[PDB]
Amino acid sequence: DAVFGDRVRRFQEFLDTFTSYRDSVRSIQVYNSNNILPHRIIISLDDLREFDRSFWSGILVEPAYFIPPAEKALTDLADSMPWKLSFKGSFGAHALSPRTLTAQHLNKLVSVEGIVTKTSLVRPKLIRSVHYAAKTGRFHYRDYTDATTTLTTRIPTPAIYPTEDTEGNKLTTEYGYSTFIDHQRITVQEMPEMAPAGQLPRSIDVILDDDLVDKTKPGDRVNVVGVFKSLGAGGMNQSNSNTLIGFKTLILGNTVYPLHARSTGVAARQMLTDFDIRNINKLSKKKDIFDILSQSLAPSIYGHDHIKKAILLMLMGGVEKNLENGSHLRGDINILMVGDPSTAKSQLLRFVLNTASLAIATTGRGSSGVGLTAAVTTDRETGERRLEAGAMVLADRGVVCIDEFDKMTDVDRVAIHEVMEQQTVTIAKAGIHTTLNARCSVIAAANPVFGQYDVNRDPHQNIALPDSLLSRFDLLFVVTDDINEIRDRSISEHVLRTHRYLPPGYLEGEPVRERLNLSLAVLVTIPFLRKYVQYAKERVIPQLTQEAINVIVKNYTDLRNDDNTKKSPITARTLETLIRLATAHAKVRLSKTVNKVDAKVAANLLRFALL
Amino acid sequence: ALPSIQLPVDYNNLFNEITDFLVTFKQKGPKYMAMLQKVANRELNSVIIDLDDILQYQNEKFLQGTQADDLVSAIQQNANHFTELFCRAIDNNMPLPTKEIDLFPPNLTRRYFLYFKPLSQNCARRYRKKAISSKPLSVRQIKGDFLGQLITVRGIITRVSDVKPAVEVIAYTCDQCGYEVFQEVNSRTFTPLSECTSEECSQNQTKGQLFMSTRASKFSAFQECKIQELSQQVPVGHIPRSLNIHVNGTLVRSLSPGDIVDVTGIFLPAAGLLTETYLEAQFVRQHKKKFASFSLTSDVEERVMELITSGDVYNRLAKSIAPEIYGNLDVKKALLLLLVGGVDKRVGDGMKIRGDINVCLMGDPGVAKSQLLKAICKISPRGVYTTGKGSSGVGLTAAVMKDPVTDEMILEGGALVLADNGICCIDEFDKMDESDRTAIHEVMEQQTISISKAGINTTLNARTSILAAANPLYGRYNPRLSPLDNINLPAALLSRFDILFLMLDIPSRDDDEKLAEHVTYVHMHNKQPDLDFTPVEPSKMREYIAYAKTKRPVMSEAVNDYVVQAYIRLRQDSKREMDSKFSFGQATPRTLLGIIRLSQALAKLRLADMVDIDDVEEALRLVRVSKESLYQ
DNA sequence: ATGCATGCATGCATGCA
DNA sequence: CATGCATGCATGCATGCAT
Ligand SMILES: Nc1ncnc2c1ncn2[C@@H]1O[C@H](COP(=O)(O)OP(=O)(O)O)[C@@H](O)[C@H]1O
Ligand SMILES: Nc1ncnc2c1ncn2[C@@H]1O[C@H](COP(=O)(O)OP(=O)(O)O)[C@@H](O)[C@H]1O
Ligand SMILES: [Mg+2]
Ligand SMILES: [Mg+2]
Ligand SMILES: [Zn+2]
Repeated sequence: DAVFGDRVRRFQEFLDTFTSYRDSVRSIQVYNSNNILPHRIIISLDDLREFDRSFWSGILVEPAYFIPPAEKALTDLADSMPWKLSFKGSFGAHALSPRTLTAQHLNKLVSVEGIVTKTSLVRPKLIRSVHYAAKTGRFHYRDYTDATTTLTTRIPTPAIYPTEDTEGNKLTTEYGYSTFIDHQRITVQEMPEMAPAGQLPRSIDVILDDDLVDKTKPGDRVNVVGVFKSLGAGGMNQSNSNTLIGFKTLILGNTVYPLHARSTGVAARQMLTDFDIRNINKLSKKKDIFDILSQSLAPSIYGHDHIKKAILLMLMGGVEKNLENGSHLRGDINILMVGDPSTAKSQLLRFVLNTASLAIATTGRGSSGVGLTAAVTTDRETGERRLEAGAMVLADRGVVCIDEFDKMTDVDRVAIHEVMEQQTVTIAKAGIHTTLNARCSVIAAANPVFGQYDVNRDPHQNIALPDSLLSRFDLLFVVTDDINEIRDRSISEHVLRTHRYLPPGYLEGEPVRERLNLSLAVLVTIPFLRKYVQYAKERVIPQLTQEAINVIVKNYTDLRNDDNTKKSPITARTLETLIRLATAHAKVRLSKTVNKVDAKVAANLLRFALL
Repeated sequence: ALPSIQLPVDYNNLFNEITDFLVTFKQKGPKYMAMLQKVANRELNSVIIDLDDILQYQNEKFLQGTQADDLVSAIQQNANHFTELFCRAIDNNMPLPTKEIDLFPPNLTRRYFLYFKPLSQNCARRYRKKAISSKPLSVRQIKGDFLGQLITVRGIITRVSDVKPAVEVIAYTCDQCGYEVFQEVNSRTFTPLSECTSEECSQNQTKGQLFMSTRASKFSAFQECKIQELSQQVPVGHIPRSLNIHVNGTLVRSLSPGDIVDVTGIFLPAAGLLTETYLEAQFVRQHKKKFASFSLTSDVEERVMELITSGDVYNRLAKSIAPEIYGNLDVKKALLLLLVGGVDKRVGDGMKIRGDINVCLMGDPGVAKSQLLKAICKISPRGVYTTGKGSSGVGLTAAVMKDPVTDEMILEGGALVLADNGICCIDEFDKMDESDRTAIHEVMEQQTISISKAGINTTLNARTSILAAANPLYGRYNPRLSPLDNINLPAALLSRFDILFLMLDIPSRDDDEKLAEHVTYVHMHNKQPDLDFTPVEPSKMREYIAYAKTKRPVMSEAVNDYVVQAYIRLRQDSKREMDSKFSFGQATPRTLLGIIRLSQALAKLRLADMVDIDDVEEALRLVRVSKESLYQ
C-alpha cells in the first residue's frame, strides 16, 4: 500500500530529471486541440538504467508491481500540466525468440522477434454499459473487466447484463453511449532466416488492444515488447482433470515494431535530420550529380556505365497520372538485360535486391505464373474464399528482380502482360471476382538462345521473345564478352584489387564475420544514396514544359521513320518512355520543371539502348 | 448495484420537438400529414424521414428566436432509440381513411416502416453544419467508436440472400380460457411459451395449453448482404475486407450482386465481452442508374432536349468516349452502337432472335485496345472486365455453393451472369485456352448457359454483349500471310461477331506527329487538347442512351429491297476472295442479321419509329470500313 | 530425310465440401 | 472416407523447321 505511492513518486522525479518526455506530453495534447493522436509515450530503458538501477531491475524482472505506478505518475503529470507506456532500448538476456522462450521467463518483460504468421479479425470489447429508465427518467451504468485487462490479478466479478432497475422499472440499452475497445490476437513464429533447417518451428501468441490493434499483416517480420504471462488453472482447481496438461501462456503486448528484411513486404525507412537535408541540397548543386550518383552503384563492377544510369533512373521513377474520368497512365520503368555468361548480371540483380527500399527476388522455373500474379484462390477459417497476395502484389510500389527470365514458360510469361502495363491483377475464377493493385516495376536478366550472342544473325534470332512482351520493357540492353588485350588487363587489375580488402578493425588473416540485417523501419556511401533517393521520391513532383515537349516529339518522329535495325520494335509506348525517363532525370536534380537537358539525356540513353 | 449517471440529453423535450416538426413542417398542407393520409388510405407502406427537413425546421425555429434542441445531432449519435419515438408520434396523429376499406404491443397495429435518410452535404454547407452521416467510409475505417451511430459505407455488393419471413411478435391462444398472449422477439433464436398465464387460468386448477396462431403474428421481411471495399480504398499491399448488412421491411430486393453502392445504416452490436457487428440499412444510393428504371420525368426531358437540339449528336456522342485517345473515330462509333443494341424479336411461335451486338478488336501492340475496353466497362451501368488468363470457363458460367444465412444450397454465377443486361469486356481473347472459349458460343448466340454436371441440371440466362480484344498469331501483323491465317480464331467463332476491326499500326511520318502532340498534351495538362469540342459527361450520356433504348423501330419495304440487294452483292463478292484465300471468311445470313441490327440501333439513336435508308447506308459503310486497313 | 525443340493437349495431383 | 467438381502442375506427343 505504501510501496505503490513511493514508486509513483520515484517515477515522477524520474520524469522531472529527463525533460524530453515532458515535451512529448504537450505535443500529443496541444495538437488534439484541433485524427486524434493516441496517448502513448515511449521511454528509453537506458536512461532509466543510468538514473535508478533498482527501479530498472524492477521493471525488467517484476513489471506487475512497477508499471501501473509509472502509468499513474504519467497520468498525474499530464493532468497537472489514462496515458499508457511503451519501452525501447537494451533488454539484455530478456531479448529472445519463440524458440528460446522458457518457463524461466514467465512474469517478466520480454522482447521477441519473429515472423507474423496468423492475424485475427479485429473486434470490439465491452467496457461500460449504459441504460435508460423511462419510468424514472434516469440513466444507470455497469462496468466489466476480465483477466487480460490489467497486469495484476483481481478477484473475478459476476458479469451480468442488467435488465431491471432496483425499483423494477424496465431498462433499454443505449448503444451510442456505451464504451467499446478494439481487440486483436496474432501469432508469431521463428523466422526462416534463423530457424534450424529440417525442424518444425515454435510459435507464441500475442494479444493487442486499443491503439496497437492493427499495425502488421501476415508474413511480416515483427518485434513485440510485452509481458510474458500465465492464465487459468491447468487442472489444479478440478478434483480430477488430467496429469498431462499445463498452464496456458501468452504475451500482453505493449509495443510492436515492423522490421525490414530482404524479399519481405515491409519497406525500409530512415529518419532524416536537418544535417541530412542540408547535405542533400548542397550535393544536388554540382553539375556532375548524375555521374556521382551513378558511378557509386555497385562500384566493385567494372564499366556498365549506362546500365547503372538506367538503374538509378528506375530507382527514382517518374510521375503517374489519374484523369478525372478515371483513366490511369503508367509511371514506372522496367529493364531487361540479355548477355553472355559471366557479364555481372546476377551480381547487379542482387545489388538492386539489397539497395532498394522494397524489392522481391524470383528465379525462372522456380515460381509459377500464379505465384507471381496472386491467383491464390484459397479458403480461410471463416469460410470465405480469399485471394492470397503474390510476389507482384506484395511488391506494390517496389521492384521485382527476375533472374533466368528466359526459362519462364509462355503460359507463365503471358500472366505478366496485364501487370507490366495495366498495373492491376484481375482474378475471376469460381466464386471469386476481384481486382488487386500491382503497381510494381521489373528488372530482369536473360541469356541468348545459342549460349552466346551470335553477331552474324539478326537480333530476333538471338533474343527470341515476342514483340508484345518486348514492347513493355522500357530499356533492353545487350552485353557481350569480347576477348581483348587492353580491356582484360584493366578488368583483371580491378578484380584483383577488390579481392585485397580488409574491413576496418581487423588483423590481416583474421576471418570476417557475417550477420543478418534486420533494420528498424518507420563516390558516396550507400546510406547517403538511400537518404537521397527517399527525399527525392517523397518530396518532388516535376512538371512537363514546352521544351521537353519539342525534344520528345522530334526524337519520337525521327525514330519511327528510320532505316536502321533495332533490338526491339518501336510503338506508341516508346513516346511515354521518353516522357518517363525525362521526368526521372528532373527528379534527380530536385527540380519542379522537366528542362531541356532532361529530355536530351533521355534521348541519348534510349538511342544507346536501341542502336 | 446499478448506480446512476447524469447526461445532458432529455427524452421529453425531444419528443415534443418531434411532434412539432411532424405536424408543422412544410417544404398543399403539412408535408408528413399527407404521407400519413396516404398510409391510412392504403397507398403507402413506407415513411421516410429526411434529416435535411429536420435541420431546416430547427434552423427556422432558431430564426424565430425560441430555444430548441439539436435533434439531428441526437439522432446521429443514438439512432436506434429515435425509431420508436417517431413511431409513437406517427401513431398519435394518424388520420382516418377518407376512402373505404374492402395491453397489446403497439407493433401489431402498425403497418408502415420508418427509415432515416442521411443528411446531405450541400445542406450542411448551406447552414454550416459538418455532416457525419453523409461522409462515405471504407470497411476498414469502421471501428468501435462508431457503434450505435448513423453512418454510410461505400462499396461493392458481393453476396445477397433470399427474402425470408422473420417473426417479431408471436401470438398465442388458449382453448380453455380464450385469452391471447403476445411474445416479442429480438434474437436469432427463441423459446416459445407453453402454459396459459391468464387471470382465469391462474385462479383455476386446470391451466390450459397455448397454441401459436400464424395469421395473427407480425411477420416481417428479412434479407442479408455482404459488401467489400473498392480497390481505390485498400492500402498499399493489403487485401480488401468485407462487412455484413441486414435489410428489413420494404427495402428488400434493393441490392443485387456486383452493384457499386452507398448504403446508410445504424452500426449496432450483436461467452465473452467480444462482439460481432452489422449495419441496419436505412437508405441505398446507386452510382450508376440501371437502364430499366427510366422514366421521362420533366427534368430528364429538359436535359435530353438540349442534346437533341444541338445538331450533330452521333459524332458528339462518339467523340465523347475516351476523349484522351486520339483518332479511332469509326471504332468509337461502332462501340457507341454497342451500348444501344438492336431490337430483339419474338415471332410469336417458338422462336426468338437476339438483339445485342458483339464486337472484336484485333490489332498490333500499343494501339490502345485495352484502354478502350476499360472506358467502355466504365460508361456501361453494369460493366465487367476480365482478362483471358484470369478465367476458367466455369469461372465465367457458374458453380455450386451453400448459403450461410438460410440453409438453402445455391448456384453461383460467373462474370457473364453478373454482366447480364450489360457489357462483358474480355481482354487477351486469344490467350485463353480454346477449351475455355467454347463455353462462350452459347452465350453469344442463344443468350443462355446449360449446366449438366453433378447436383445441377438446369439453364441460366445471360443477356450479355461481348467486347473482345485480341492480337495476331505472332504479335505484329505479317502482310505475307493470309488475313485469315494471320488471326487464330475458327470460322464459327468469327461468324458470331458482327464487327471485327483490324487496327494495324503502319508508321507514317505525317500522322505520328499528331498522336505525339495529343499524348504529350494529355500529360502536361491533365485534360484533352481540343478547345472546340466539349465532351458529354458520363451521366448525361447514360441518360440519353437510356432514353434511346425505349424505342423499337420497324422497317418498311423500300429499305427491305435495298437490304436484300446489298446482301446478294456481298455474298457474291465474298466467294471470289474466299476461294482466292485472301479474304476474311464467307458471308452468311448472320451478316444480314448484323446489318439489320446495326440499322435498328442507328434508328434508335435518332429517336425514330422507322428505319430510314441512310441508316442502312451508315451500317454498310461501317461494315466496309471495318477492313479498310488490309487494303493499305 | 532425320532429329530436335517447342507448343499443345491429355493426365494426374490437390483440394474440397 | 467415397463421390464428383474446379484449380494447377506435369508429361508426353505431334508438328515444324533446320541442317
Ligand atoms: N565487369 C565485371 N567486373 C567485376 N567482376 C565481374 C565483372 N563481370 C563478371 N564479374 C565476376 O564474375 C562473376 C560472374 O557471376 P555472375 O554475375 O553470376 O555472372 P552472370 O553475368 O552470368 O550473371 C561474378 O562473381 C563477378 O564478380
Ligand atoms: N491513339 C492513342 N492515343 C493516345 N494514347 C495512345 C494511343 N495509342 C497508344 N496510346 C498509349 O499507349 C498505351 C497503350 O497501352 P495498351 O492500351 O495496353 O495498348 P494495347 O492494349 O493495344 O497493347 C496507353 O497507355 C496509351 O496511353
Ligand atoms: Mg546469372
Ligand atoms: Mg492490351
Ligand atoms: Zn388459458
